[PDB]
Amino acid sequence: RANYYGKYIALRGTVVRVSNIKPLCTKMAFLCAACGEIQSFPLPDGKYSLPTKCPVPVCRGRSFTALRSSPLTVTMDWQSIKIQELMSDDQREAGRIPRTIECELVHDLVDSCVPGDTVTITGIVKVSNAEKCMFLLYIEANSISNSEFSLKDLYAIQEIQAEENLFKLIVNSLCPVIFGHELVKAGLALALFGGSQKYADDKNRIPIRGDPHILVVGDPGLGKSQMLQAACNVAPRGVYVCGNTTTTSGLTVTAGALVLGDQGICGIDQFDKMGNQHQALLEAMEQQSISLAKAGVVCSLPARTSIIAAANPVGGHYNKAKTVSENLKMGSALLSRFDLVFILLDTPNEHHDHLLSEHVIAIRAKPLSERLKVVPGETIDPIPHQLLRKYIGYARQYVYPRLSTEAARVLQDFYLELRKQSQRLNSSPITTRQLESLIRLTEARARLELREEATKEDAEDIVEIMKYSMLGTYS
Amino acid sequence: RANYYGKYIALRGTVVRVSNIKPLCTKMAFLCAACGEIQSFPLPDGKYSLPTKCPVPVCRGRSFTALRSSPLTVTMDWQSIKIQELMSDDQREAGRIPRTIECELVHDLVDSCVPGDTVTITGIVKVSNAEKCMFLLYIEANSISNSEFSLKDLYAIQEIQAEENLFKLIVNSLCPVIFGHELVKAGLALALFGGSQKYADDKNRIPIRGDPHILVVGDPGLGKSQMLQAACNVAPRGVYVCGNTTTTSGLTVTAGALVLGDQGICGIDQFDKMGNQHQALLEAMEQQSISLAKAGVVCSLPARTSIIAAANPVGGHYNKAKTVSENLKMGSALLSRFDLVFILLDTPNEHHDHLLSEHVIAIRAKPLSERLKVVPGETIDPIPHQLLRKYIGYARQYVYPRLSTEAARVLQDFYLELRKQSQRLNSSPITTRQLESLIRLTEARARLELREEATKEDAEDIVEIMKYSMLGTYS
Amino acid sequence: MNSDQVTLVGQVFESYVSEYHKNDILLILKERDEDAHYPVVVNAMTLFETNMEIGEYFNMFPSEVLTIFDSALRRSALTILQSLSQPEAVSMKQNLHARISGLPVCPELVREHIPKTKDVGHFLSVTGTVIRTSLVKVLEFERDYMCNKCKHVFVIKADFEQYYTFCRPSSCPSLESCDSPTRCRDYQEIKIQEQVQRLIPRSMKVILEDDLVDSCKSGDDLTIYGIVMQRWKPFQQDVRCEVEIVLKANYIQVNNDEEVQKEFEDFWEYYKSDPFAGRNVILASLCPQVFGMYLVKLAVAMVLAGGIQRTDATGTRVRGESHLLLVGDPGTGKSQFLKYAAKITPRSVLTTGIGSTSAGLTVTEAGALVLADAGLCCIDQFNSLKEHDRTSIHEAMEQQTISVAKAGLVCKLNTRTTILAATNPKGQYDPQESVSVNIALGSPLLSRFDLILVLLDTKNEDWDRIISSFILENKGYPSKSEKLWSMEKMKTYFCLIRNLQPTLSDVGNQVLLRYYQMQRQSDCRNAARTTIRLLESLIRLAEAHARLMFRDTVTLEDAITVVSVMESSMQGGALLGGVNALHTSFPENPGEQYQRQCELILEKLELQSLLSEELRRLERL
Ligand SMILES: Nc1ncnc2c1ncn2[C@@H]1O[C@H](COP(=O)(O)OP(=O)(O)O)[C@@H](O)[C@H]1O
Ligand SMILES: Nc1ncnc2c1ncn2[C@@H]1O[C@H](COP(=O)(O)OP(=O)(O)O)[C@@H](O)[C@H]1O
Ligand SMILES: Nc1ncnc2c1ncn2[C@@H]1O[C@H](COP(=O)(O)OP(=O)(O)O)[C@@H](O)[C@H]1O
Ligand SMILES: [Mg+2]
Ligand SMILES: [Mg+2]
Ligand SMILES: [Mg+2]
Repeated sequence: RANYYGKYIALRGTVVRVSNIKPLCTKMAFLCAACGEIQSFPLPDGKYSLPTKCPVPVCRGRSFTALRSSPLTVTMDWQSIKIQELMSDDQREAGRIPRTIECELVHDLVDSCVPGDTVTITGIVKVSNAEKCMFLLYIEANSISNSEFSLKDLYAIQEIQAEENLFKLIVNSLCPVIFGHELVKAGLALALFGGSQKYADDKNRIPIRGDPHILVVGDPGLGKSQMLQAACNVAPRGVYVCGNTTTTSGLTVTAGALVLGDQGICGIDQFDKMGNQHQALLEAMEQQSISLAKAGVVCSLPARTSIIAAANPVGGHYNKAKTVSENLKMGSALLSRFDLVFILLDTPNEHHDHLLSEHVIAIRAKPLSERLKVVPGETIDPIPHQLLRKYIGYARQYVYPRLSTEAARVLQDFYLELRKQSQRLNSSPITTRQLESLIRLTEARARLELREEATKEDAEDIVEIMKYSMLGTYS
Repeated sequence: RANYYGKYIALRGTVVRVSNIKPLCTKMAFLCAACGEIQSFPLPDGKYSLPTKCPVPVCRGRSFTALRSSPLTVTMDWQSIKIQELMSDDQREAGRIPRTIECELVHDLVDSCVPGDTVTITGIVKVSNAEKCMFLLYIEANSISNSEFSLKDLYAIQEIQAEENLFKLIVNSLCPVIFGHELVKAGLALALFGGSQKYADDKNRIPIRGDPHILVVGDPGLGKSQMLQAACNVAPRGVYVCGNTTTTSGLTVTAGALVLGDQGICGIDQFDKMGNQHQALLEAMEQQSISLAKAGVVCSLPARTSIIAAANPVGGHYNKAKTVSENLKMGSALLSRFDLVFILLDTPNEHHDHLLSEHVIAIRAKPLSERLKVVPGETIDPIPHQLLRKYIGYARQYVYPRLSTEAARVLQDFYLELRKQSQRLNSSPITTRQLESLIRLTEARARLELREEATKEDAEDIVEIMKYSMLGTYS
Repeated sequence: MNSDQVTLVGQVFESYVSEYHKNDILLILKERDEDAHYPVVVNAMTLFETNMEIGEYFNMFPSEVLTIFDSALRRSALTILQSLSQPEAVSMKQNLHARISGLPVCPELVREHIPKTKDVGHFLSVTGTVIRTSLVKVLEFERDYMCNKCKHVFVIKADFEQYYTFCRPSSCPSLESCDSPTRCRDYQEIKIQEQVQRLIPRSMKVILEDDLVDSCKSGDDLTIYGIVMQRWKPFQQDVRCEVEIVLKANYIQVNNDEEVQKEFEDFWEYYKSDPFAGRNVILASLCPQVFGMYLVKLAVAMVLAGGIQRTDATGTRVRGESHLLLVGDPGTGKSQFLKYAAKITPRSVLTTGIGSTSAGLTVTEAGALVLADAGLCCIDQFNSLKEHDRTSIHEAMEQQTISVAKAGLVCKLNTRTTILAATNPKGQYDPQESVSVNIALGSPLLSRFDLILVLLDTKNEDWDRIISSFILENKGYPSKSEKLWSMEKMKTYFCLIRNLQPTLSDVGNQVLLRYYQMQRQSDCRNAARTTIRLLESLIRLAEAHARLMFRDTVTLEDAITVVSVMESSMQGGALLGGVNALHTSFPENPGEQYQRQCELILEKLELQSLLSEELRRLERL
């Protein structure tokens, strides 16, 4: 605020308002009086002054005339950038935007940054004038970098990796309040990590997306609005937006929600109410890019998003004697892109409700469906979410999984019996996207345990979760 | 315009443009030259000047320096008020708004007025500057009052009260051009006066409105568009608005029509054709108040209206063999608010048509239905509308009627046989609103005769009129 | 002022700060940085009562006192540094400041209204909200300009009264006749609007300085202890000079009688033998312009009672409020209850409903739900509430928080409000064809409402006569006994019981659990009122009933009352029977009815081991 005046400091932030370039002069020359000996007075920081005295050999000075044509005058570049600070800490409920400090680049720099970056800037702090003894604060740049975990962070992540059952401690720690619903939480955990991005045939590429997409559909009152909140909370970059106050210009670039949630989670609630913006996201989530919305005149920008949606059947409660397509009000185009669509039912059992009521009154005071549950009589103390947030960041930029020969046979076999059975039966057509989704999810079950392989049980763990929206559920 | 310059006069008007406050200085001090002896020059009317001479003991003056910190400087408040002059007289057809003159409050005043009053102001008339010898006119206030009929007006109202048959003379003088339709004119006359306002249980009150509401429905050509024009003309404050040039933003606050008709009548024509503004006045007429139309962020304003509406059936002429509900296109909510909904028919009689033709060509050259009819061979000379206008104003602010013990029994008995009879048959449901409406209308027939009682005949006269939209008509 | 007066004043403050303020100065000394800023908080009443002379010297020239106290703090810090035993982890700092608080409750110093022109140089205390906020900016204070024609340098300062301008000096204070920027501060600008609750009010332009910058927020209650001064403007020839009133801040607060209590324990100690007599008296005074209708009047009080919020550690939080909705034929008194309940609650907003646009029900600018934080917004004409808007409230009604990213702003706001609703039954109402059929509202929305009370007008020959007599005879409050209750007493009663936090028990929850398990499937389990949200409300209502009777321990009586009320709420299909809400009158004796209700409830649901204990407790009282 005040004390740091003319003191060398360091900063860290993001660039959002890269400006144009206009030259300026610092060593402009002046004319001489009487005899010759042109001089090159050191004009300071682009402020016009006058040489009331000239050293010269002898006699009077004056010589107040400009000579802005001699090669004595030199010119140098200029720019102006503003920096907004990161979330950092101090999660106040107040909606105050972080303070913004301007920056100025002097020479040999410029065109070194683009909108959206993580840069560290070190430079002297100075005070401007004429925004009248009223001024502001700006920083003159001295050095720039481009793009870190502490040693204790490495120790902590190593200790979490040392856990004997890493899968349970992360599948039953995303949200401990909700009782039950283990498979959906497992799917959310799988989607949080992601898979690998294939740049096959580098010369032409045509890159294929390497993250999944998950949709949850079920009866109201089952709690499908907090498992998504917890999932969005534990993420390096996440945004949560309702499906009512947003328009086509809101979701897409008009800076939309999707671009802000780049390399993260952009979970959308109340997906069923949308009836006009459906056809504005297929291209966005398929082509993995979005262009300008003003007549489509190029100007594309990347947008990597992992959309998570939760929806309600059209007729409130979902009846048990009807067809799946009519109870969803969705075409064959927007239903096939999603990898998994869980269907949840609400039935009046006698043991499950008895346990759930006890849990909800206490809070106010083998297949992959039983090995994940917790029997009463032991401690399953969850990892704090603050530590788990810094684990995904390490697991995302230091490990790239690769499929092995052994695991591919199981996926190929599953696809083969899936095709010959979908040939006759009536369901969503089994395209070639199912095999790619299976590959992506098997790659996903190699990044939670911090490994680079694809063993048999890794691929076998994805044929049982797959059988919860597919054949295991169509009946 | 010109002559009344610097001459003490008096005014009378309302206030609409109360503004904020800002202090001003009148005797701020100056610095002294050479020796001390500062002075406190009486600067005039807030115009900066200079002391070209200073009295002092001796020597030269000058001393042109400001010292705006000494306690010699004195300050006082300020304000600005705009006055719009009433209707008064000279009812010119030109739509020129009355001229407005500004006001200025000097000291110890301010916060003595609220938007909307009736104030008398006396003060000096001065001329402003710099709105360049081009100025305007404004008045510096000197005394403010807050809150009248002449002696001749009183003498006239006593003679008007002295008439032997006051009800006939006032019901057959509202509109003499139209022949017949005695009961509708009686209802309009009852509506013009109004009833009493109940402030029971002062600590919480929850006041109840004390004015009726009448709707007229009948075949076209019966003349139901001039009985309302005359009623609007004979009123202390009235307004006439069509049903096609106004929207929801017009009737309600955006100053709507209802606000301008405060303590008066706001009769609306072509009521049936509205199809989108039907659900916009239920709150306004019942709550006896209206709030802001911008997201409903408080800022409520009173709106006391006696809405009178006239409309035609949906299918032009109303056939005689249908059900009443389908011939009005009205729900059970808006049809029950109105106290009286007269239904008129056009049938080809013989004597009535002959008399009507004779009257309409001559113009161009016992139950409570016959005692009011005029037998030819007598003079029923109507009172001028100018005198009748001054009668309602006296009636509505000097008499507060109340119900008597004898009259309440008849109303209770009527309600008891009405409910028990119409609860089984098909008709508009009878709520507790009719009991309050009967009380309101019985109170209404006590301000026309300038009395404060409730005679048995008073309650008996509101039974025959009521049997013209109720049971006496549904058959 | 006299020379000895300031010396004595400084001695008084230094003695007080050395005697009562060692810990804070010790903490201040043991900090990093050398010359940034460091304030000290000092109470006023203690030093006022310590010496009678300081108050008179203070509250007439509130300018030199602050400087004298700053000097006293400086000499105290110097003395402490001199008398220090651990001169290693310490630092001496040249920038100290004063901040007084704890002003008396004199009527002329705690004024709520902005002074007109009479308070110039007086220390005042004002309260209000925040509207506008400026940017952080840096001023220049003092120049120490170059010495011309003489030797000694000049230390001329700036003036606040002239918008921080500098006047050129020409008369040097030099003894002889010879007469001829590394400084920074802080700044801000804030506008304060007077509150309307305790009253259109005008605005106060308060100026902040030094550490007070970046310490206030838009939309919060503030309390500033500042001095009032005037700001001039440069003079122009033959015009009207302009002035303004400002408030230089000196301290800030982020704030947001035993007689009333003693009366309340007297009232709920007199009614010891009969506990339900007090509840009957409480319910009778609610909306006393209407006759009868016991159940609805009890439900309104229960809804207005409230609950407790319970948030989990990491991310989640559950609802702790309640909502009510009423349906019935026109002409039963729905609007009266809403109007009457809109006044008792401290903060409430009244809206039309269909006449309210989307800007109010949601965020645009603040609408209605966000503007009614910790209050109650009444909702009317719910039949056709602009279906888009009618459905765009599911998020904010259940999660108590809005989550919108319109136009790429990503703004999050909090809204905690109990919603009261009343709508007409479009179409002729039928005993069958449950509310989802008559009113045709979606099942997801017809699940978050706690209690849905149905009103029906039927054939009777007694209620009609009674109501006719009530309306005609103008018998206001037929109970002529002078008990009544005033509206202010009810407001205090409902504003005071919101501070208790009841705790659950063991003679309680078992009954609710068994009831929920039984109701989960009897033969039809209705269609939408048998979800998990039923038990989440059966606890919030039973707890709320316990906060209306001055205790913090739920018992069997509260559970029985809440179960009976909510079972009567569910129209049609039930397990005991349905009773019309309108045809209900205050019982002459509540104890016998309570005993009968307990005996009826505790038999078919097998908790007979508690009935003996309950009857033993009832007998011994
Ligand atoms: N298994 C559970 N354990 C605890 N609370 C639950 C559970 N399931 C649902 N709830 C309650 O239900 C609420 C969530 O409602 P939800 O079903 O998400 O609404 P919607 O169907 O509109 O998304 C939460 O407040 C939570 O208290
Ligand atoms: N009883 C009457 N005496 C004289 N003129 C009448 C009478 N009834 C109707 N009229 C004539 O009918 C006209 C009014 O038409 P009206 O019925 O008000 O149209 P609308 O049905 O569209 O309101 C007037 O110009 C008037 O001359
Ligand atoms: N028990 C009662 N005692 C006195 N007046 C009543 C009673 N019940 C209803 N009313 C009258 O009915 C009116 C209530 O109308 P209401 O039914 O709220 O209209 P809406 O159906 O539009 O909500 C009140 O003005 C009141 O005078
Ligand atoms: Mg949700
Ligand atoms: Mg007409
Ligand atoms: Mg109503």
